[PDB]
Amino acid sequence: EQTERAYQKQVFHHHSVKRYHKQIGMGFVTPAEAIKGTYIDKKCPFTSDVSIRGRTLSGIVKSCHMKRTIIVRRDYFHYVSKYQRYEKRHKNIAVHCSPAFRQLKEGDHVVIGQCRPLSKTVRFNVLKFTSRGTGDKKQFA
Amino acid sequence: GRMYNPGRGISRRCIPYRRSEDLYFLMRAVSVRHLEKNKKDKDAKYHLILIESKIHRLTRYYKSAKVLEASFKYDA
Amino acid sequence: VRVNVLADALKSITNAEKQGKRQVMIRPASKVICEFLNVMMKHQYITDYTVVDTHRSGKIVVNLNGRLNKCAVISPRFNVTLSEFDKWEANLLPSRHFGALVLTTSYGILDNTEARAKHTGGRILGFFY
Amino acid sequence: ARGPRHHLKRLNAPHHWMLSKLGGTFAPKPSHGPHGMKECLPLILILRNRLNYALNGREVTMIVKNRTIKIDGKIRTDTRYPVGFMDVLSIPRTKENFRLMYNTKRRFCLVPLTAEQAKFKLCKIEKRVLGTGAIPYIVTHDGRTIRYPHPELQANDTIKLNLETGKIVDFVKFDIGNTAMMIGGNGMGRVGVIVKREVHPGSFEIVHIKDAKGNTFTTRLNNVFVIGKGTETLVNLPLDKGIKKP
Amino acid sequence: GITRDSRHKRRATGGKKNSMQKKKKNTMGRQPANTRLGAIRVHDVRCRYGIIKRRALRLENGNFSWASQSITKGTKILNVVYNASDNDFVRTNTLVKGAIIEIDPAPFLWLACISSRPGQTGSVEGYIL
Amino acid sequence: IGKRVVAHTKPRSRTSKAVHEAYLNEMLYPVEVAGQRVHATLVHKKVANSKTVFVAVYKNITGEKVKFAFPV
RNA sequence: ACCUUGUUCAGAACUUAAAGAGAAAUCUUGAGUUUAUGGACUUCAGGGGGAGUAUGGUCACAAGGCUGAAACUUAAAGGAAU
RNA sequence: AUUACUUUGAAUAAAAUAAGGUGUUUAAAGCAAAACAUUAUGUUAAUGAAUAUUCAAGCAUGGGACAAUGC
RNA sequence: AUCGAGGACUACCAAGAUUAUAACGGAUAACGAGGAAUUGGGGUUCGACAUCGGAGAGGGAGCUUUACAGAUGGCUACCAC
Repeated sequence: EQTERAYQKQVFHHHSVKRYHKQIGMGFVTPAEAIKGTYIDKKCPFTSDVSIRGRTLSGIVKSCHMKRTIIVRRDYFHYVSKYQRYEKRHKNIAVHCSPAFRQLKEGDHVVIGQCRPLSKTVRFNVLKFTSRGTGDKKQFA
Repeated sequence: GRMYNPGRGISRRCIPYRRSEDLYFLMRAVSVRHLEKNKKDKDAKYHLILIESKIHRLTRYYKSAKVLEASFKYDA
Repeated sequence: VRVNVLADALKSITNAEKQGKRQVMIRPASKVICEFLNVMMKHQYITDYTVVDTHRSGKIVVNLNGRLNKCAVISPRFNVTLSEFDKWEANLLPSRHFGALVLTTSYGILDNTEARAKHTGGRILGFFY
Repeated sequence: ARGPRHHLKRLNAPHHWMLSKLGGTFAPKPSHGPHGMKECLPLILILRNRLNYALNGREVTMIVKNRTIKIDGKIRTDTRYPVGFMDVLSIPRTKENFRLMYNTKRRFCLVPLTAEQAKFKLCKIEKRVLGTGAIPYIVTHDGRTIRYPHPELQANDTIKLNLETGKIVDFVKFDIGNTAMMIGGNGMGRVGVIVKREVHPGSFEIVHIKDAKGNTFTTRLNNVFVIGKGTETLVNLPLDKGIKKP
Repeated sequence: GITRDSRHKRRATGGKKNSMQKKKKNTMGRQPANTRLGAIRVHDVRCRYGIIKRRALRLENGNFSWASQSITKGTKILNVVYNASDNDFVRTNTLVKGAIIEIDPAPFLWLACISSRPGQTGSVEGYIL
Repeated sequence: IGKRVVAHTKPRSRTSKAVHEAYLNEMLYPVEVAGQRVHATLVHKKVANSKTVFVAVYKNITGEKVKFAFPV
């Protein structure tokens, strides 16, 4: 929890120190691991001061090799007017994943939501995750 | 027709109108790999590739069906 | 392989009618093929049919009466908006009074004149003169 | 551009001013104030075209600077003052008290009023916030920050304002039994009755408004403007009575 | 001047960015003013929109606060003993947020960690561990 | 005869096809069904399926107006 | 078992057509079911030369193979049949 | 359980396109004006096209046949 | 540091990020859109230029003033006139 040069403390820290956890908006239940958990994260949507604004997307988790941050691949179809046919496409989105989802792994469908720019590319935040099958390499966050 | 050759055989078992491992057997691949002594046999060196391409298709399916363990891989 | 069962059945029916045969046989019978015939039966283009069950998606026997000219499937079922109808009618049908399109909409498998009445679009299955 | 703009090209002007495309190169940019750029009619356009008192801008500055216009209770001397919604306009010299309401043709209309009914004007609350020192206040659609309000004056109600006094006379809540005038898009300038408001947590609040003739048309909550209570109008509606003919 | 736009960085794919326009004042940066330990000296920088930033160049005193006893008292800072980011800040005794500074508890009669932005607000304010 | 429910679209044993197949076999013990044919025909601008359980070598429980007969 | 006959499955083929297709020769176990044009997929062609040439890349010990233009030139070059 | 598909909207700069009206001597044009009060008065608070759209996305909603993604 | 998020910058730690659904690079006689020409349908070509958005003032760079300029019918230096 405290394995760094500076003291790791929550953005909203108070005595009774307490554990602070707000809840995000349109019907996303806060996970249990973020209530009793002792992790510290200033970018977690539940236990920090990052909102969840308009845009909301979904995709398949592909890469879980960066610290508390994952890559979400969205597959869709693009329509070409001349041929009246579709074509497969994809766009990778780098999204933050708080330690509240310990069981998240590569290949699991995840619902993500917009927040303020947290990095050069990271602008979305993980909201909920549904697990899927195994592929011989269980790579967790 | 057949998977590889252009033959078209329609022989089939016929279940009546009344309701009242294969991957292992395909490892044939061992038997041909005989090839250690008949090094010049360019036929059996081709029918082995056909057998091995079949195995890579049954493994590719038994993994998706979650039957075989995810670490399976056929080798000598 | 048999990518489209509907294509195989319609091409079998068209060939029989050219030869003047009295009835035809369709080996793999689906619900979509059965429902496509009802559109042709409601217009009296075919007399009737008989789905014989064989425990293996059984066959169909179709009675024809000298009326069908050509029934053809359309390769991948294009999404047809209601504003795209008369563009499709002006291509696939001989005249404004004769032909009949077939669309698989959310309200079943309808023709053009009753999908227009029902005010819906959908993927296009085929047509028959 | 390195800063705020000052000119307005004729074709970039809002469509609901009906400016001739060959009239001239520029259009009168409305100065800032109570009403937005696209929600207001500049005072020059009210007199040159709607009332035809002044032929050109030479004779518009000769009027507004002559203390001959009283926008609301106060008197304005800005040639391009933003004259928006039902904020009353009065000319004591000619003894006429107009008012800028909408109508079904997506256009600002000058509804004539009498002297008595020109002393008041309806406002729509936009938001209510608690000031420092616990001094609550509300903001109307005119940008007015009214002082210590009624406790029940919530975000999306309608209040009655007095020009001479400045107090709040009567207030109308936002419910399913009220008459509303439209300030929006397709439904712009239509009177009706609120019957249903379906809520989507994400983006917008959608309100179904039933017309007098049984016509039902939906809209966004932003464009709704309550005009009365119990199928009653507090002001004289325009000539077409807020009715739309298909 | 120092710039803060992203037009000079590589893409997420590693591809170089091809410039289109010159530098602009919106993304203007400014030189750091490492507030060392010494006599009082601040400078008023005229930022954007006319607002004024107090740029503390050197400071000696700060209004430290004690959380337990609910008391805030002025004190003279002694020596910067720890910086979580750069150990070279300790050598030069540069005062930045989060720097652990030891102070004399002369008015405390009645170890510290800074919690203000001396280079922005213009003074040192902290608390007692 | 058995008593199984039909869900609203539960497993394949709780589908309409399986229930009617089970009811047909359980109500017909020990005589065997060995053929089924449906003769669609247009009547009054409507299609009227006429299911026929053939080779017999129900409406109340299931609802299918099925005629039972013997092979020709 | 070998031969004679009936059914049926698979393979290399053959004969007739007043029918289907096509420019025709001809094709029919398609080159048919195509302006009444859509079963799925892959490769290839765009007047004749220049030319499978020049340059770039790569493979080979080599001969050479594979990928592969342009400038310019010209009203034909060609297919089947009488 | 989502997506895709389809139907309604919401929202959506003008000019331009199609377009409604209007005798610039007609027409291109312009969004002006006039049948008329034979006109100060009233028609008149006159017309301003609903102006329709607009592809690829985005929001909501009615439907689940044809399709896609795992349990 | 900034008006402000942010590797925007600095210190420490990890090895990560994109790619056959075409990444990276090359060409443009490439400013983008509303739109224009021609069209049975499908389309092809064009758009510096009415209007909207971007960029520039011979070439870079650096700054002052003010609410907004990295201004150039403002200033400083170098390059070229």
